[PDB]
Amino acid sequence: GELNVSPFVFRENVMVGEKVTATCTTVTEDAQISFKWFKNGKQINDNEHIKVLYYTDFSLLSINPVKADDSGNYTCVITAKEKSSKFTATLTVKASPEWLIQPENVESVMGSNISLQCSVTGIPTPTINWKKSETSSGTDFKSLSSNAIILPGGTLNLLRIIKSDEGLYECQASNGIGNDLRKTVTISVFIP
Amino acid sequence: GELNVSPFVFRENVMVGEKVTATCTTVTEDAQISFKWFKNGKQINDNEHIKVLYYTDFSLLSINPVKADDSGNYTCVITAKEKSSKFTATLTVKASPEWLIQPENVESVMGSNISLQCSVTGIPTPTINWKKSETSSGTDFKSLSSNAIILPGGTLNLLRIIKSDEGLYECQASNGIGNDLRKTVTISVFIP
Ligand SMILES: *[C@@H]1O[C@H](CO[C@H]2O[C@@H](C)[C@@H](O)[C@@H](O)[C@@H]2O)[C@@H](O[C@@H]2O[C@H](CO)[C@@H](O[C@@H]3O[C@H](CO)[C@@H](O)[C@H](O)[C@@H]3O)[C@H](O)[C@H]2NC(C)=O)[C@H](O[C@H]2O[C@@H](C)[C@@H](O)[C@@H](O)[C@@H]2O)[C@H]1NC(C)=O
Ligand SMILES: *[C@@H]1O[C@H](CO[C@H]2O[C@@H](C)[C@@H](O)[C@@H](O)[C@@H]2O)[C@@H](O[C@@H]2O[C@H](CO)[C@@H](O[C@@H]3O[C@H](CO)[C@@H](O)[C@H](O)[C@@H]3O)[C@H](O)[C@H]2NC(C)=O)[C@H](O[C@H]2O[C@@H](C)[C@@H](O)[C@@H](O)[C@@H]2O)[C@H]1NC(C)=O
Ligand SMILES: *[C@@H]1O[C@H](CO[C@H]2O[C@@H](C)[C@@H](O)[C@@H](O)[C@@H]2O)[C@@H](O[C@@H]2O[C@H](CO)[C@@H](O[C@@H]3O[C@H](CO)[C@@H](O)[C@H](O)[C@@H]3O)[C@H](O)[C@H]2NC(C)=O)[C@H](O[C@H]2O[C@@H](C)[C@@H](O)[C@@H](O)[C@@H]2O)[C@H]1NC(C)=O
Ligand SMILES: *[C@@H]1O[C@H](CO[C@H]2O[C@@H](C)[C@@H](O)[C@@H](O)[C@@H]2O)[C@@H](O[C@@H]2O[C@H](CO)[C@@H](O[C@@H]3O[C@H](CO)[C@@H](O)[C@H](O)[C@@H]3O)[C@H](O)[C@H]2NC(C)=O)[C@H](O[C@H]2O[C@@H](C)[C@@H](O)[C@@H](O)[C@@H]2O)[C@H]1NC(C)=O
Repeated sequence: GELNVSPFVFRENVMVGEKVTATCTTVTEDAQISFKWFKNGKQINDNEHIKVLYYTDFSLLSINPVKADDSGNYTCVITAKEKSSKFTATLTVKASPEWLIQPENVESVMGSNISLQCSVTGIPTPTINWKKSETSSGTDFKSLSSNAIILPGGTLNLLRIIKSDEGLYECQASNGIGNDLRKTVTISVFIP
Repeated sequence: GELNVSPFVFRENVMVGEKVTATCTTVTEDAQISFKWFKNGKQINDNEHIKVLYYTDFSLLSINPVKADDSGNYTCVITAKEKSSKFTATLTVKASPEWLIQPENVESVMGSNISLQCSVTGIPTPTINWKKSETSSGTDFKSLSSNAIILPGGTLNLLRIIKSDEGLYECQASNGIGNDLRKTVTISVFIP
C-alpha cells in the first residue's frame, strides 16, 4: 500500500543528434496517478524539442535531437491522491571532436619560435597529441621529445627552428567518442 | 544512416504481483518504423495481461500483474523500410517464500524416528534451517548439531527421540526476497 516510481535509466553512450526517451511508471499498478517531469529541479513542459507524453498509467519524456545542453538530472514525480514519489536519473550527452582551429602550413624564419594551433571541442574534452613525419614520403610518424613543447590546449610550440625542424606534422584529437580528428601540415624554414 | 534499437532494461528486483514495462525506440529519429515484440523468439500479441502499445516513434510492452511465468528474454524488432534491428533484455520474476507444508506440533513415542516438514516455494528457491528452543520459555533459539539431520528439502529428521528432544522447534524460510517465513512447533515424547 505504498507508492514507488519504477527506476528508469538512460543508455550509456548518448551522443549529440541522437534521440533520448524516458518512461515513468509505478512499481505496482495504482491507476490513480499523475505525472510531472523536472530537469535539475525545474519543471519540464511540453514544447521546445522536449516533448512530454501523458497517459493513464505511464508518462514519456522525449528529447530529440539531443544537444550538449540537455545534460543533467531528470526527475519524474508521481502523485496518487495522498502520496508523491520520485525517481531521478542523470543524462550525460557526449560528442566526438569537432574542429575549432585547424593547423596550417607555415613558412617561418630560422631561430624563430612558432605556434601550431590544433584546438577542438567535444565531450569529454578531447586529448591532442602531435607527431612528426621525420621522412618526407610522409608514411611514418613518431612522437616528439628538446625544443618541442605541447601546450595544454593542443598547441605545439617549436622553439628556435632550424632546417631539421622542417617536415610533416600531424595533430590528433580524440576523446574516445565517435571518430578522431586528424590533420597534417608542412613546416618550411628559410634564411632571411 | 543505420538502424539501432535503443537499449532497454528491466529493473533489478521485480516481484510477482508488480507491474513491468519496456520501451522500444530507435537511437536516432527515423520516423518510418514499425514494432514487434517477442518472448523467447515467439511473438507477443496484445491481450492476456500482456498489452503492447504501438505509437509513431515508440512502442510499449506492459505486463501487469507479473507472474513467475513471465520470466524470459523479451525482444523488440524495429523495421524501417529496408533494414530490421533488434534488442533483447532478460526479465527474471522473483517471489518471497510461500508456505507449502507448514510444520506441526507432534507427539510421538520414545525411540522413534520422526520427520518435521517445512517446505516452501519461491524464486530463488528458499533456504530452510531449523532451530531449537532448549528453554521452554521459548525466547532463545540455537542451531542443531547428533540425531538431527536436515534433509535438503527442509525436512528435519529426529532419530531415536528421547525426553531431551522435547522442546520448541522453529524452521526459517528465506531467499533474500520479501519477508522470511517462520513457524514454531512443539514436540512431545511419551512412553507407550
Ligand atoms: C545530480 O545528482 C547527483 C547525485 O544524485 C543525487 O543528488 C543528490 C543531491 C541527492 O538528491 C540524491 O538523493 C540524488 O540521488 C548530484 O551530485 C551530488 O550533489 C550534491 C549537491 O547538493 C552533493 O551533496 C553535497 O555534498 C557536500 C559534500 O559532502 C555536502 O557538504 C553538501 O551539504 C551537499 O550535501 C553530493 O555529494 C553529490 N553527489 C554526487 C555523487 O555527485 C548532482 O549535483 C552535483 O553534481 C556534482 C558532480 C557537482 O557538479 C555539484 O556541483 C552538483 O551540485 C546532481 N546534478 C544536478 C545538475 O542537479
Ligand atoms: C623562444 O622561447 C624561449 C623559451 O620558451 C618560451 O616560449 C615562448 C614562446 C614563451 O612562451 C616564453 O614564456 C617561454 O619561456 C624564450 O627564451 C626564454 O625567455 C624567458 C624570458 O623571456 C626565460 O625565462 C627566464 O629564465 C631565467 C633563467 O632561467 C629565470 O631566472 C627568469 O625567471 C626568466 O623568466 C627562459 O628561461 C628562456 N628560455 C630558456 C630555455 O631558458 C625565447 O625568448 C627570449 O630568450 C630569452 C633568453 C631572452 O633573450 C628574451 O629577451 C627573449 O625574448 C623565445 N623567443 C625567441 C628565442 O625569439
Ligand atoms: C536469453 O539470452 C541468454 C543470452 O542472451 C543471448 O542469447 C544468445 C543465444 C544470443 O542470441 C545472444 O545474442 C543474446 O544476447 C541465453 O543464454 C545463452 O543461451 C545460448 C543457447 O542458445 C548459449 O549458447 C550455446 O552455448 C553452447 C556452449 O558454448 C554452444 O555449444 C551452443 O552452440 C550455443 O551457442 C549461450 O552460451 C547462453 N549464454 C548465457 C550467458 O546464458 C538464454 O538461453 C539460455 O539460458 C541459459 C541460462 C540456459 O538455461 C540455456 O538452456 C538457455 O538456452 C536466453 N533465454 C531464452 C529463454 O531464450
Ligand atoms: C532411524 O534412523 C536410523 C538411521 O537413519 C536413517 O533415517 C531413516 C529415517 C531413513 O531415512 C534411513 O534410510 C536412514 O539410514 C535407522 O538405522 C539405519 O538403518 C540403515 C538400514 O536400515 C543402516 O544402513 C546400514 O548400515 C550398514 C552399516 O553401516 C551398512 O553397511 C549398510 O549399507 C546398511 O544400509 C544405517 O547404518 C542405520 N543407521 C546408522 C546410524 O547406522 C533406523 O532404522 C533401522 O535401524 C537399523 C540399524 C536396522 O535395525 C533396521 O532394521 C532399522 O529399520 C531408523 N528407524 C528406527 C531406529 O526405528
